[PDB]
Amino acid sequence: LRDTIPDCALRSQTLESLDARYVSRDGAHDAAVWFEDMTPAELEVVFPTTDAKLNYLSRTQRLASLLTYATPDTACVHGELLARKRERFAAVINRFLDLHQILR
Amino acid sequence: GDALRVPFLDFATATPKRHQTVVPGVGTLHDCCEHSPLFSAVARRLLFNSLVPAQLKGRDFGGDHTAKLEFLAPELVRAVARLRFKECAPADVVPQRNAYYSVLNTFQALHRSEAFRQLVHFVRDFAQLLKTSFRASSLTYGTLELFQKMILMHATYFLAAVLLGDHAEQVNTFLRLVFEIPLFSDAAVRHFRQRATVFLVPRRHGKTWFLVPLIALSLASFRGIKIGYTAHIRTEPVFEEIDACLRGWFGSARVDHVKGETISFSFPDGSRSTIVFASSHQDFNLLFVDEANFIRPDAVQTIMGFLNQANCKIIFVSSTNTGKASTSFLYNLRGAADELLNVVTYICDDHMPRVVTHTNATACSCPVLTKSAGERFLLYRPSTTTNSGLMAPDLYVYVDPAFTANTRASGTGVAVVGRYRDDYIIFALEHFFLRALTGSAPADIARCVVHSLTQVLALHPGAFRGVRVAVEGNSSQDSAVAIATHVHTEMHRGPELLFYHCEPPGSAVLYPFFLLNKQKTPAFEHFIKKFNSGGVMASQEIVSATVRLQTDPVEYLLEQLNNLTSDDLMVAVIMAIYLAGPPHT
Amino acid sequence: AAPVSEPTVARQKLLALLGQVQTYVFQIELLRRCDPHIGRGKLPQLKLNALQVRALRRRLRPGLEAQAGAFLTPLSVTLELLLEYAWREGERLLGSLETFATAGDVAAFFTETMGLARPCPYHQRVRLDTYGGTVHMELCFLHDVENFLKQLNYCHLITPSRGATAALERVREFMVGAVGSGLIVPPELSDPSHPCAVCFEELCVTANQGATIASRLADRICNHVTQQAQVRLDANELRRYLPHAAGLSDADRARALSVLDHALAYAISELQFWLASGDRAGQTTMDAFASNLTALARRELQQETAAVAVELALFGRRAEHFDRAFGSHLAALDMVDALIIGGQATSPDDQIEALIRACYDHHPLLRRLVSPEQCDEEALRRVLARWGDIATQAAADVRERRRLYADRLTKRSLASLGRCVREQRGELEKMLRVSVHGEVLPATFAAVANGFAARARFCALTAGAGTVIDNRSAPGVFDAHRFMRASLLRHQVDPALLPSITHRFFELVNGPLFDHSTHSFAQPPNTALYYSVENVGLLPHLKEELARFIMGGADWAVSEFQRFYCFDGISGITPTQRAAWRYIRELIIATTLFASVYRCGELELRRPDCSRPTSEGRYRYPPGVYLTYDSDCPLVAIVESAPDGCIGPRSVVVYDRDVFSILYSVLQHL
Ligand SMILES: Nc1ncnc2c1ncn2[C@@H]1O[C@H](COP(=O)(O)OP(=O)(O)O)[C@@H](O)[C@H]1O
Ligand code: BEF
Ligand SMILES: [Mg+2]
Ligand SMILES: [Zn+2]
Ligand SMILES: [Zn+2]
Repeated sequence: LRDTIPDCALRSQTLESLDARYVSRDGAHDAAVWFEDMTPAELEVVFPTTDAKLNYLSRTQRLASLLTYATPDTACVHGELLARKRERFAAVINRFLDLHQILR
Repeated sequence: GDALRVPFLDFATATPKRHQTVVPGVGTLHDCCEHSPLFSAVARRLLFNSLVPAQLKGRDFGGDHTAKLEFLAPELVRAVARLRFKECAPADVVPQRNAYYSVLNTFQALHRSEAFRQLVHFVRDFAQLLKTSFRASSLTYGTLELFQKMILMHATYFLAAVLLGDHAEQVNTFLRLVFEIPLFSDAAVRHFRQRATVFLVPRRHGKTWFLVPLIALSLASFRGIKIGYTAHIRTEPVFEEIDACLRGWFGSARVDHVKGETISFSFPDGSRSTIVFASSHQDFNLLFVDEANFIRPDAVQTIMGFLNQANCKIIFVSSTNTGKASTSFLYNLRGAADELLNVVTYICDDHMPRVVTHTNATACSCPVLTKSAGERFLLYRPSTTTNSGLMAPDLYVYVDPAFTANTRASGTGVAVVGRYRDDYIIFALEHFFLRALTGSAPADIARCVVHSLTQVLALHPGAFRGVRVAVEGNSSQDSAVAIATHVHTEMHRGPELLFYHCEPPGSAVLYPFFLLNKQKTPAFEHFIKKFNSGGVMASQEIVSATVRLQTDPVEYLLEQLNNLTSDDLMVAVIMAIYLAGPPHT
Repeated sequence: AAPVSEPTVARQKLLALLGQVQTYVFQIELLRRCDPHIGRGKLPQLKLNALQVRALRRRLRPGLEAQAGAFLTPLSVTLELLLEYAWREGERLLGSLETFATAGDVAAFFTETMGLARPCPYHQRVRLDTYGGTVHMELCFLHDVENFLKQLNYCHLITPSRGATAALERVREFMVGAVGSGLIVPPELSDPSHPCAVCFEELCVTANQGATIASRLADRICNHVTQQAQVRLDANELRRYLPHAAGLSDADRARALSVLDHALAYAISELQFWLASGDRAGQTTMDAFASNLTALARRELQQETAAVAVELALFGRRAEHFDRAFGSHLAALDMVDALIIGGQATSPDDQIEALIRACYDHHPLLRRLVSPEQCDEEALRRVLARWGDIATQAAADVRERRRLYADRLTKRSLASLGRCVREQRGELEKMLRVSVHGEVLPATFAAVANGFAARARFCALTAGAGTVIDNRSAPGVFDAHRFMRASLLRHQVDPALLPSITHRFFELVNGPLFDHSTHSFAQPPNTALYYSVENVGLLPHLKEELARFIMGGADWAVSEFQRFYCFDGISGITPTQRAAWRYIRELIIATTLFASVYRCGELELRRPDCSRPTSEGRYRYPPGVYLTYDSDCPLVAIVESAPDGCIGPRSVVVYDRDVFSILYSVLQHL
């Protein structure tokens, strides 16, 4: 039941070499389904909560999904959807403010 | 109950305790696994799939499991049984085991609640009695119609929240499963929890065939809960039928009743739930109002008073006929209400949308612009006189003339529109009717449009650099030209005035009229799309001289628009907007 | 009561493994935005996890392969998607971090990982390949995958098995890229205005005050294929968590808290361009929204400065994540483009509250808004109880029409006002809040693949096990087929049976997705088919030809001699379905007449889409004549299978293309 992290510990050895030498071998038993912890410490001091980490992960996703749609594909129907959604949300928030301005 | 009795599954992990959470059935997982409904809604259903009894999995569900939720191939189970985790942290094994077994003990304690045993004895007994189509079996199928399932959901989701309050989330999920409607937004399931809901079933569709089994099984399963009931003409058939079925599929020694009055079902204890009948005129919790279109006063007072209670759900299941479909007592309620009454109709709003709900009809018994867009349109109007910076500097005016008098289709339509942000806004409307036998119909029409424009100009001074005017010439080219000429001259008393011009076929002349033909379908198509998405609105200070002595101009326009499938104003509005090839000076 | 069935422990192990894989794919979606100088530090952990996923989807690869071919389940589908996407992203992130340290460029690494230069990998083709023509669409969004799956369930009675499996593989290959993240659902593929299959099922069921259901599917945000997850984030977040950080020396932690305490000591300008009606001078709602947004900007900038300072104190390096390495492209966006995306120190709920604390202030209408239940209650109570002159006249009429408009907005239309305000608030919340994912796509994918793989598995499983007496190869089967046809074309339909044909017809024209007739709260096949037919928008001139397709010596002998389930002549999607309906009605009426003339045995006219597997690999196909929807071997009659039920050594079956040949071979064998 020896774990994979205390099995191989050395220099780069590009991933396929490790796959060939350690786990693709048929003589192995394939125990040790223990994953590892990949999130760093410099990313926990500033986002110290799964909620805050998820919010930041969503903010950067919403930004990337704007930078890619801003060689001449020029239609990229996802881009037209993302422009229609923004131009709809703008009008909707403006009318939501204006209506309650009028209700007084 | 099988998935509740599972051992620890040691299952070591690397995430710090400051993040990990305890999902039931499984060990301790990172907090992200509680935010993703992809895994949460699976680890939550494979567990509640054990509380659901074996008589509520379906007709064909598998041997001894809900095979469409818990099925592992005979090769994947043998390849999974050889998977082994880190299995431990000796200083950290005991707390995780304690937490997991504590959550599972909470679940098991939920399994043993008497009030939950009653809800099970209700839903299981109902799905079992329904197998025989509610015959007199002591205890080809009896499929429920749609509303005959909505009534059951309305009763069960209420009595669940009333009898079992300390288990809101768990019983909510259990009922979502048992009705075979999982992945339902909690807004709908919450709507099921409401009281005082109204039904409207057509006769001979089945309302008493389903009520008396509902009444009988809401009596015999639950304990100590009364059940109201009221009708105008003295309920005797339903009462005798309830007596019959209860004495049939339960011990007749248990039922005790006096004719036309309280029926009571016995129990080992002194629970003795009752069906006291209020037809002949405390805590009821059902108050099944069986007829709600024929009530006499001094009998509505008990119903208005029971609304003051917090445990009664007055169900207004009342029949309709379609000869009196617009009941003087309920069909008006659909005006000012929100998720209160649900009609059971097969010929919907229009004269013949029946082909839509045709397949929905019982087998035994054998609008271009959306309303929301119209309500939003009239409901919200932007103030143009104070948001002039949002407007484009061009006005577009379309005149759709009719050159007759003393006719209902003799109205001239005029619209003055512009761009507002990237949307379109109406500044003025006219529905103008020639005085009979005037000598100057074009000038009368011109004076009407000029007066409208002027008012719009005065309300927004300095806003507009251009006004572009189209006079439809389909009716008469000469008469359209005459209108343009009078508009031209009168406006000569700043913004530049430009007319749309048309070079008629075979001609080299550019006339100041507009010919409506090939551009109609694109114009209408674009309008419908824009209007429906909230992109066309009316100015809060919209101008109209001709619609100022009987109805609101926007309300009037909307009545014409709702004929899309006298149209002068609709055409002018749609075409003015379409206009907003180059028109010129 | 001690031993629990081994499948239950295997399912618990699979749930734990799915949770671990989800955690790993969350760490991955984190390291795709972290500084490469830190990705190089976490390189060994990422390599170890990639090795783990590789060695993991080889112990489950034959298992999941056998599973896909036998009754897929939401757990298995979700696990396959997560394992495949985790493998993909692990290999890609490792490659992109090892490409770094050769270029040493951060902006390049971010344009690579976050996919800023990729050529839109969210396009796919299907090529449904039905009979009578092969219709091909293009999956782009998520609701498009949902629509295609519903379309396949609808036209399930024409498409063959292998074509359906090919289309379903090319759909799962797109779901791996879209539903693979399972946590953030990038906005390039989401259109909440499109209601999914469950919005219709929960709009048929909830209240409908008139308002034909086709008129309600236009306002719904559908809230199911992309949920909201309601993330909440405190104000002084890191200061709460810095004293108890992991692996920090007490001296460093103390001086870091000191630097934090010391350092603690949007596009608002573009609001005036918005259409703001009402009074211009004074306390208005647009100025209140501007002040709320300015306060939120102050909070976020303060948090960012504090974070930079504390990182300079603890590690000494101002880390460059995807919001600090692309701050040039950021901080230049408009008001709306900063509202949609933004607030790494706030939450979308904080933006919602900053808007609503500005709208709802100091006011009838708010009472209806806060509690609509009491509003409908009072409604029910009330129901039960019951040039110069031009300018001056313009000012006067605009005055008397603003007054009337405000009078309407305060007195009447309150139903419409409440509904519109609620819908606007919903359209706001669905746009701002963090969409995570939904549980509709794997559910429907499993529900459709189950039916198709079940048809294929029955076609392959009844191959042998006994006599396979075939009637598609015709020695003289004409002689015994025309006789039975003439013997059944003689009697009347006996309309006292139509309430059974009209049900056993919709029980076959239906699809495997919408059960709604085996729920144990079963609804008739009428509604069970109305769901699967109205969801996939059908022409109303076809919806009546479903209901009225049995009300009527022909019309139950429309098949030729050998070509019963054969659409060689016709082409299209509507006429192919019409011929399918003709053939199915013919089979049903033939079975009913055969029962009403001959008393040999029962047929019960079953379908292979039923017979879900038991605890392990057992199917027990009961006796009867099946439909099988296969143009190569449509009718399969199991005259007698076994004492247990499964197709065993004594399970003689009869293949045939010819319905009456089956009805004669059943009689001969029974
Ligand atoms: N889906 C159904 N399930 C069971 N019975 C049904 C169904 N549809 C119609 N029926 C039949 O309709 C009748 C019910 O009529 P009933 O509810 O008494 O009419 P009313 O609404 O006028 O009181 C019964 O004969 C019942 O068998
Ligand atoms: F359909 Be009835 F109440 F005669
Ligand atoms: Mg009757
Ligand atoms: Zn694209
Ligand atoms: Zn939806």
